[PDB]
Amino acid sequence: KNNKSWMKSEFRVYSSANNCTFEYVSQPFNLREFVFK
Amino acid sequence: VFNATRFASVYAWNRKRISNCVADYSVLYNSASFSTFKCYGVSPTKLND
Ligand SMILES: *[C@@H]1O[C@H](CO)[C@@H](O[C@@H]2O[C@H](CO)[C@@H](O[C@H]3O[C@H](CO)[C@@H](O)[C@H](O)[C@@H]3O)[C@H](O)[C@H]2NC(C)=O)[C@H](O)[C@H]1NC(C)=O
Ligand SMILES: *[C@@H]1O[C@H](CO)[C@@H](O[C@@H]2O[C@H](CO)[C@@H](O)[C@H](O)[C@H]2NC(C)=O)[C@H](O)[C@H]1NC(C)=O
Ligand SMILES: *[C@@H]1O[C@H](CO)[C@@H](O)[C@H](O)[C@H]1NC(C)=O
Repeated sequence: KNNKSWMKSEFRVYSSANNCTFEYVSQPFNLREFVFK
Repeated sequence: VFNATRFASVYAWNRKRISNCVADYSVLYNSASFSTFKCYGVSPTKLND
């Protein structure tokens, strides 16, 4: 939008996060296939 | 947990989550400052394994 670039403006995920018990965060930086268990 | 500059009052006793990490007594227990180290459900040597 006007700036000829792409950037994040929304993180419309959640409104509270009271008791936190696990956290991990990566080091910072087609077909995609996944299995979850 | 221990080296922190200003503790809570008992009336305001803090509490930490310790998780996803390795918990040694190897330093902790052997620091000669601890006037008390009293364990009820396990003996002090069996905490590491
Ligand atoms: C609180 O933080 C203190 C600073 O990191 C830490 O003190 C350090 O304790 C270790 C022993 O666990 C000492 O290690 C050295 O001991 C002798 C020194 O001659 C050497 O044989 C060793 O190879 C090693 O170099 C540090 O000297 C000591 N540092 C200071 C400033 O006192 C405490 O152990 C921490 N305590 C807790 C409970 O977190
Ligand atoms: C997670 O946080 C909530 C938020 O307070 C805690 O829920 C309280 O738990 C006590 C004990 O069961 C109840 O008497 C309260 O009415 C609860 N309040 C609410 C808003 O839920 C809960 O204890 C926390 N979980 C853990 C494991 O600490
Ligand atoms: C344009 O990109 C910049 C980041 O380079 C950002 O600050 C700005 O808010 C963006 N504006 C629009 C309308 O996308």
